[PDB]
Amino acid sequence: AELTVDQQTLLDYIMDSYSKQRMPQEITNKILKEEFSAEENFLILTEMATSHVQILVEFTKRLPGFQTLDHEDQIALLKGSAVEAMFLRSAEIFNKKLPAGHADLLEERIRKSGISDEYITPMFSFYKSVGELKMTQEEYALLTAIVILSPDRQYIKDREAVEKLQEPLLDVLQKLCKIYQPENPQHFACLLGRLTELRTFNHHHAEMLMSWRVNDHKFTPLLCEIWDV
Amino acid sequence: ENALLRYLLDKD
Ligand SMILES: CC[C@H]1[C@@H](O)[C@@H]2[C@H](CC[C@]3(C)[C@@H]([C@H](C)CCC(=O)O)CC[C@@H]23)[C@@]2(C)CC[C@@H](O)C[C@@H]12
Repeated sequence: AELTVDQQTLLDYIMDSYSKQRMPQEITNKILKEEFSAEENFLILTEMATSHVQILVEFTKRLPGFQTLDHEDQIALLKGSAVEAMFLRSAEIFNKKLPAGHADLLEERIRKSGISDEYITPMFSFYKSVGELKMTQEEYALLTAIVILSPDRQYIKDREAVEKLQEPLLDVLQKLCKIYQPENPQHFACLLGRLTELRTFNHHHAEMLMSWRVNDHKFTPLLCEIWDV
Repeated sequence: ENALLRYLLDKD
């Protein structure tokens, strides 16, 4: 079991930072109490997502080196990863360890919330696939951090600067792959695979949106801005 | 423009 001190430090730091903010209890239990309605579900789901985004900007604001980047690039990294990051969380939430609590009920709200079962089917297929990988909090944390820290996002001016910040996360996740699952591996390769996949999911997501209707309810200001519309 | 995002990045 390798893992240098520099690497363990990054991991401990990232892990710390990863579990700080957390979703507000109000919005959370809002899926237990309160009930159905495609429009009510649509509002809850959209309320959380707006939350998630907020938590996400804080997490990446304290990712090693982030504030050191050009200000425009930071925006681009955020706008560029908000959706994909959301996918990773969705994955984390859905598969692995069922605390016999609200999460299985969240799936229900998602089903019939004005979302085409022609979209939820493949999407949930994906989450179940990433599930097969039997990932840990740490793997989810690093993936989220490397997803956010992608030098190949459409508008960044200085990609090397972002690279310097992402490689360390990449080196760690990989070494972490040998450790937890050496039986194969390929696992690290496959993990990076899912990272390319959800990039195409971002595309479908953008399309499913303009057809997402529910009565006439609108998304929150932030979402309209980050999800584009 | 991303005015909201910007605002969340500078003082939250
Ligand atoms: C077909 C799949 C659904 C789930 O992935 C939903 C997202 C909205 C955001 C969530 C509700 C995430 C939530 C904000 C995580 C909160 C947390 O941090 O605990 C996890 C489940 C997510 C839908 C409706 C809307 C966006 C679409 O691309 C995917 C939908």
